[PDB]
Amino acid sequence: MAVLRQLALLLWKNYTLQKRKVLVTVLELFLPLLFSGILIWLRLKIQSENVPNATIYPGQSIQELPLFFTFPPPGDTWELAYIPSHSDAAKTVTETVRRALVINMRVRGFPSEKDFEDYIRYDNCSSSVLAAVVFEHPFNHSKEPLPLAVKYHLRFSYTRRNYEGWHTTSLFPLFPNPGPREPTSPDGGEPGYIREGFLAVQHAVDRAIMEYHADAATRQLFQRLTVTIKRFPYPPFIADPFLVAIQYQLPLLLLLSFTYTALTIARAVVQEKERRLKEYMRMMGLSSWLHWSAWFLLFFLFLLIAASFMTLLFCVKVKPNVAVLSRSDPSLVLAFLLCFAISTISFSFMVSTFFSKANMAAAFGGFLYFFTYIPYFFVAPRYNWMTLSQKLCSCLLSNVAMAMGAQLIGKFEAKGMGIQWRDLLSPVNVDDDFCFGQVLGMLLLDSVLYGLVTWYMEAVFPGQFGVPQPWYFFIMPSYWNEYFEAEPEDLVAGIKIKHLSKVFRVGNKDRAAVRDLNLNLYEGQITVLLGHNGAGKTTTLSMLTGLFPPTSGRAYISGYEISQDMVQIRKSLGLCPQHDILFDNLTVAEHLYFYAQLKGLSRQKCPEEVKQMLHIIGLEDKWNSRSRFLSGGMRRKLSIGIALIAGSKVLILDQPTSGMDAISRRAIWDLLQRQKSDRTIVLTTHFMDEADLLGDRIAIMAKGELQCCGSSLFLKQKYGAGYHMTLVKEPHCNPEDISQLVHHHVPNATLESSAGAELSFILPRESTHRFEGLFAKLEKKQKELGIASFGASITTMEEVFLRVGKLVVKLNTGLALHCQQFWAMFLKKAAYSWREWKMVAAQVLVPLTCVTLALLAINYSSELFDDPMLRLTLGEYGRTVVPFSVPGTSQLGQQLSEHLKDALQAEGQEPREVLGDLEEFLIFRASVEGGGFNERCLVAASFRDVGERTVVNALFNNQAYHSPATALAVVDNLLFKLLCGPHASIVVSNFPQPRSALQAAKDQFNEGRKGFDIALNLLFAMAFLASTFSILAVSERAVQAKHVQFVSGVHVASFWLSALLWDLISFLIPSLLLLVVFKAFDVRAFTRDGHMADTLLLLLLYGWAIIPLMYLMNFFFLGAATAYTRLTIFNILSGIATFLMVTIMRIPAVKLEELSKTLDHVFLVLPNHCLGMAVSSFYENYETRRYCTSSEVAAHYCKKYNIQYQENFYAWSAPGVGRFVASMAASGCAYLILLFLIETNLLQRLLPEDQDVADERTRILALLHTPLIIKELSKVYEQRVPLLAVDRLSLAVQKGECFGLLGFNGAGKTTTFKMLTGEESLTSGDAFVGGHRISSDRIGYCPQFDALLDHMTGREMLVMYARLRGIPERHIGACVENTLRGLLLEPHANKLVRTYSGGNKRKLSTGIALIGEPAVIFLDQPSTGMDPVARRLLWDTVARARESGKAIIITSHSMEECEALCTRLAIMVQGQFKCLGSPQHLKSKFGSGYSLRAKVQEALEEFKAFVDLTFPGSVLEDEHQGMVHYHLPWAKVFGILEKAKEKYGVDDYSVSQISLEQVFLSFAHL
Ligand SMILES: Nc1ncnc2c1ncn2[C@@H]1O[C@H](COP(=O)(O)OP(=O)(O)OP(=O)(O)O)[C@@H](O)[C@H]1O
Ligand SMILES: Nc1ncnc2c1ncn2[C@@H]1O[C@H](COP(=O)(O)OP(=O)(O)OP(=O)(O)O)[C@@H](O)[C@H]1O
Ligand SMILES: *[C@@H]1O[C@H](CO)[C@@H](O)[C@H](O)[C@H]1NC(C)=O
Ligand SMILES: *[C@@H]1O[C@H](CO)[C@@H](O)[C@H](O)[C@H]1NC(C)=O
Ligand SMILES: [Mg+2]
Ligand SMILES: [Mg+2]
Repeated sequence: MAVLRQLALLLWKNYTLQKRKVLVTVLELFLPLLFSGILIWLRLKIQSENVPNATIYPGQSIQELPLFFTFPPPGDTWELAYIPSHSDAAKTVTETVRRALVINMRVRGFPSEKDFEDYIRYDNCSSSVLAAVVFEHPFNHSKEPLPLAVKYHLRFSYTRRNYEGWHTTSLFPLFPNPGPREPTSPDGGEPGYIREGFLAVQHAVDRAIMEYHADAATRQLFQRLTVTIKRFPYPPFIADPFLVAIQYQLPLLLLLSFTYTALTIARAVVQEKERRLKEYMRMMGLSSWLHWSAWFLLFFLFLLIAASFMTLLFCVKVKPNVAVLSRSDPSLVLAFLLCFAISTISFSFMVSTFFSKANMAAAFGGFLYFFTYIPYFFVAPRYNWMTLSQKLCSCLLSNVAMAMGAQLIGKFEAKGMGIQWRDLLSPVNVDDDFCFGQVLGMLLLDSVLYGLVTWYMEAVFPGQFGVPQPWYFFIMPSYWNEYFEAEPEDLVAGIKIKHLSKVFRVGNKDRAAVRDLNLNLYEGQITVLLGHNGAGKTTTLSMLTGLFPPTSGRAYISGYEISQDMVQIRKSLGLCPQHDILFDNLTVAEHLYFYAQLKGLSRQKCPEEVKQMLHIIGLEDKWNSRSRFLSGGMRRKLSIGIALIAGSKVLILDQPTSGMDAISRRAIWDLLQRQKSDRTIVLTTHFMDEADLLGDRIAIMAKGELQCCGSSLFLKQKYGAGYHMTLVKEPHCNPEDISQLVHHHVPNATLESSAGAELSFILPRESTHRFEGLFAKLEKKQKELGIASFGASITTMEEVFLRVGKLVVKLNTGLALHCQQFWAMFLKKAAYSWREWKMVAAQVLVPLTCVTLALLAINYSSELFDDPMLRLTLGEYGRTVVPFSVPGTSQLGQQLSEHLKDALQAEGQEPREVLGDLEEFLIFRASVEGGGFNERCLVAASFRDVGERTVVNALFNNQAYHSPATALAVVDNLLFKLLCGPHASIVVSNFPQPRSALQAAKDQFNEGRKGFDIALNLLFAMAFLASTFSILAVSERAVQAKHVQFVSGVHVASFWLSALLWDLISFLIPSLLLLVVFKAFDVRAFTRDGHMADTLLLLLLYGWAIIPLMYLMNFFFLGAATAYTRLTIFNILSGIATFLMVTIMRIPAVKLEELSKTLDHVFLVLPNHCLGMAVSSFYENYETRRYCTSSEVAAHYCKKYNIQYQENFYAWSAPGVGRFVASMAASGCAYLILLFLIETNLLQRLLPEDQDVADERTRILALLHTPLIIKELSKVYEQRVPLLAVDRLSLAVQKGECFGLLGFNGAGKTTTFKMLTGEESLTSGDAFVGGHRISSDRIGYCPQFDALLDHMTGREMLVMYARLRGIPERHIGACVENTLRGLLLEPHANKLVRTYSGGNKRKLSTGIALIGEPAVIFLDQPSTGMDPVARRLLWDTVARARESGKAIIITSHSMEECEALCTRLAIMVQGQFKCLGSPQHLKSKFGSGYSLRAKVQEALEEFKAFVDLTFPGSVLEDEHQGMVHYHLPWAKVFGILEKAKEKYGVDDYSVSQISLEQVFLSFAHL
């Protein structure tokens, strides 16, 4: 029941996410209609004729040869032959035949048929033979007589001889058009059969047989009757030349409308597992088959609306009874489209499981969809030769199975009835056995076949974020030291780690991340894991939670062996990652509700729980606000809320409180204290008071190995000595002054590190007596040496970490500046094709296999074979009916009709007397029966007499090919039977002659579709190649690595021209690899006289005109993968769709050619259309020029009909590419201009507060040496409820200073930096940096969130910014080493900044903002994920950069740096300042410069008595069950605690001058 209660949850989530992008949804829901509207518009344009009256034809006469064979061929006379030559009968028959055909002819003779075939194809005196009678009889010893039952062939020519062959491969034309097959020519048609004298010779031989058998009765017979042949009259019809036009590319219009959802599904499924959003929901509890179901139900509704709109505008009558698919029962069309939609969803699901990156999934799942359709180019021509097995074997691809259904829809449509639910098992004609149900069967078998592949790949090859399974997973039935403390035996071990390890694949050396871990974490207490930046701590936690498998070892979360069955562990797991994983466009209460329901919590008690969590975390006013906005410190709060909601037995937190203010860290600490009773908790943290306040056992990792493990006291009394003391010096101070005094008073002590203004000391316990003197000595003389805010404590935790770690120039400008900024960007872009070589592979191979498989299917479909033998008899068609009439009541007419009646019934046919004027009966039945009349009535007879002489008409249905011969054979059969015995028949066959070798080398015309196919398969390749030039340009702006580059001062021309130049170089390679292909296949129009350069010019000119456009179009998008799949469809609409429409709309048969001019003039502004038409015209012009020049015999024919070719190849006139070249050349310039006009913002114009805060608003309002000036600055975010983020924020900073700018979470800091730099827009304010105003018109920038290029390494990212700011090439190695070494990045100097750590990216992002020595510097939380050792080096760098006169404005949350390197603090809340002045000013506000902090109900209450009766006037606050904090109103308070510990029950204490954090907390209740 939970499964159905969770499927509804997933569906609700998908519906909510879709509801908030309606423009995108409506847009992509009506893209499939721009391909099916082409047809519904063409159907209004093209019109019918409706011929009203029937068509009649006159008879012929087959007594003699046509009036063309009386003239002998040039050179000799006509020649005749017979195959059995060793028999006298076979010669005496042919002699009679020769006499009958009264011309000059000569006979021959051969010993077999093989000799005749060779003489035809291996000689030159041949090719004058007329026919060749072949008798199929054994014929012993030249004395055998002709049997009663004779049969023979007639070998006629292979070419149309009487001014395509004989079509003996089929009985009906493949695709028939309405009206008579040959409207004129009342003598037959395409195979002729009367022009070539087939009927004449056949009748002569049929009479020769009778003259041989009787010779006396046959003369008396053939003196009173003659046989003549007529044609059926055709009924009235309508003309409508529509279906014939759109028949070859109906499948290409059905595929090209589902293509978009095909390449949307593939990347929408992959970029939500590349984003770690699938592993996250699986970790929190989610069945993997409830996700596929949600995806399927999401993507089936779209294709159900689209498949209904297509069915709607495939059946509605636009004009009375005219609609597309004029009669096809819309139900079955809809069923076909649904059966295609299911399959094209399953195919995308299967494809998406081969890729792990959304870019390659989008670039290779839109290509595989079309790649699956290519083998139809080899099936369409040779469809009449395949077998049913070979037709079902090629239906295993869904696109081919759709193509061979869209073919039958046309074939059934242009015949009669169409598609009707009662023909699912009956083929079209009597020649192919292929039903329509066999298409729907394979289209539904393919879905299952693809599902069985997506079920296996998703389980054995999970990619980069899953934990795999063995290759046989379906077989089993269960699928369906002395630094280390001594472990406690009073607890239960939750997690047990044993010899765990992990090795990565950097370079070729197998560097290790974790190595041989051993640990045990117990239930009911918190274990804190410490370490520096890059020593496990996330590889361990990502391996305990199943994000990727261990290299070796094992671990037992609850006895479950994480590598064996983690599906049981993930029932009670709950975690928060280092970088949050949230849904944009999904509010906060929605997030909490969804993730409480997912885990299992009941629906009754959910809302109160969500309210409790919203109150706890602190997100109250941010309720129902989208996660995309938030702040930066609220993201972590929401993540923690999600992690703790619904309860969990195992909590795994990875840096939870990183980026929050203190007032909320305390609340998080309190909750974690209250929720550790009966669960295990694992923490990784970088604040060293957190690891002491809330921690029962602590572990520290050096470089993948465990250093120490134990409680918080055993560790302190092993590494420190006795105590600690810290100081903060003033500007004019010297360390030796303090050091010598300390040595003279306290001998044994060692300075730790003077990291800025810290200058700390370490003292042992053996010198505890000499404390008061040294304390008073510095108490009295604070001002002399400049010590502000001194403090002392007892061996804090921050020192144990240090002990463990230690134990183991004139800048370029002018020309040389631009020549350097250009080279830097050129290398930045070029190093992107070296690191992701999959993209360059897709750029070089995709455009090539689409052309080498279209030139391969053009050579293949251009060959003829043999014209097999056909048996000309009724009975090849089935059970036909054969009407006849005998009007005239005369003898010899009924005694023939009775023979006709009996012979057919013996054959198996059905006669039908009419008695009533055969012609009108035929016309009426042909109009009432419909299209089924052509399959059951094919011959007829009428026995009429004219003046004592009988005339036998032999009608034939010309809708079939071989009807005349069949009719004449039926007549001659009964004629032979009349005068001989009833067992006497004649059987005739065609079997034409074979083609020779000399006559098979004519091949003059080749235009046909041979240029159209090349130009179409080039467009389908350049649609995919040309979309890859916007991937880097979008992914470099989504990360906001472009905003920092422009802040650092890159000229726009330098940014864009180098990108254009590298893209042109990258585009040149396929344009040079296409020439090799055109040479290999010997395509003449692009290989001959000088056209090799003219083709490359076309390709390079298209590459010049599309590349600037793919830069303009990239401004819409925010994602790199979701821009490929929309630019690809933009390149198809403006390409193939229009080219396909214009080619159809210029056929002579359809009477609309003039409109294809006013459309072709509009489509010139589209750069994809121009290339296709240019290639097509270049191909057509070469052929029409090579034909009107070969000989004068064709030169006059060319001007007979005005073939109209060009000699220039570049003229303006039609068959010359002048205007296409002009329009492609004038588009690149018009796009570069428009891009440079938009990149330079030229198309953009087209209350009693504190006194000190109020004084700054006047000192600047009532300045040449000030780098930065802010006055009356404001910012409002309008969201139907305006939110004021900045309120007048007036202030000014001078040189050599360090402004503080503190605040709470979400107050104003980042949104201030944005306006200062230029990211966001201004409203009612002004400011000046470096003097020059920013409201109208050398600074560094370290943004809050890392904006780095993942394909570059650490040192290259620094070299780029060294080049962007002068720094001559000579003096650059020193300037890079000084920044890598002085920031502790030497180990990671060149390691591809994509595999860096959480803090190893903050180090680099800070090092970028300081290299080059800029004037102003904007730091924005520079140190969040940095450990103490590196956080101290950051302070040294910031101080040494400020002592050299540079304005600096940091923005941080920790306080020990805000007092170690700051000079003018400012606490701002709700978007306005509340205090300014030096930190000493703030601290000496209300005096009482003494504080305390102890650490241990009854014990604390008793220990409060001592400090209450000893320190009256206490204002104590903020206790943490031991952390009672005292703000007393120096050697007189440290000496007190020299005996009050034995009877006070404490272990540590810190007494110091008043804390800055207390001043900060004083503003809390506001
Ligand atoms: N996908 C990866 N490919 C190659 N090496 C990696 C990959 N991920 C991490 N590493 C390396 O393995 C080591 C593991 O570091 P890890 O990220 O676990 O440290 P961390 O504790 O998360 O750092 P921080 O304290 O900043 O959070 C790092 O030195 C890192 O360089
Ligand atoms: N793009 C935006 N659209 C609408 N509102 C926003 C946007 N960005 C921030 N806000 C809102 O305006 C306020 C300003 O947030 P700001 O960026 O100053 O937070 P912050 O002080 O940088 O947080 P932290 O210092 O913890 O990172 C926030 O409370 C936030 O809710
Ligand atoms: C072609 O035929 C002629 C006579 O018809 C003959 O003289 C000539 O040799 C033949 N060609 C060849 C190559 O033998
Ligand atoms: C003569 O023809 C018959 C066929 O009727 C055949 O069986 C026989 O072999 C032939 N005679 C000889 C000598 O082969
Ligand atoms: Mg980490
Ligand atoms: Mg911020």
